[PDB]
Amino acid sequence: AETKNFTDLVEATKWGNSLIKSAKYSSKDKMAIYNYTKNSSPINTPLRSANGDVNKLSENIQEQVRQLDSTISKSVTPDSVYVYRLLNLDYLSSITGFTREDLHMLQQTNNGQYNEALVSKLNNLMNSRIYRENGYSSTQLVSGAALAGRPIELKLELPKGTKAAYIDSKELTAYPGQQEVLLPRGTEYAVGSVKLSDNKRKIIITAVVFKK
Repeated sequence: AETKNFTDLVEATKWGNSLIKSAKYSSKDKMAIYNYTKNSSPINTPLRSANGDVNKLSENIQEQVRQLDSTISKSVTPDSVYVYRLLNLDYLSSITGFTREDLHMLQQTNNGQYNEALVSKLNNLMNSRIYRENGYSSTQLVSGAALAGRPIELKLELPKGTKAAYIDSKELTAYPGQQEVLLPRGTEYAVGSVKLSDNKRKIIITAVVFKK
């Protein structure tokens, strides 16, 4: 079936609400998602340190991880869909072969426009590679909704039927209006390409997420 891609806030909300409807969230579900949106670091950092091994976490964080895992599992995407994640350049600081000086030169833009050869290097260094996030992954259906512009847009194709929570409702997120979709911890994506935007003022990394 077709992949969905949203630019209209009203249509993204309509689509997203269909996931919320299907999940039948409990009061605990709501609390877990809201608290995550407020303050993700007490969960994110340990999960990364533990390389995803919940049995290494503190008791309070283990309970929170079992909870958020369960909450997200309550809905799956009803269509294949793209979601977006706007990132600062330090996202690239762990890309093998992309050196600190590459990064330094990258951020030395020409009036906001990025160096095409360096973006070409990035494509050469990231294409066909799988990257994994051991924490949860925060993404949005509408790129830049309620957010300031950033140098990098991670454009992620989610398979139909993969676990995903749409959380842009006022009792679920401390940051309404972002059209946020929350993905399971341990999300993996395989990068297809790294290209410059319209503008050359944005770097777009297009990737495909493995179904979970």
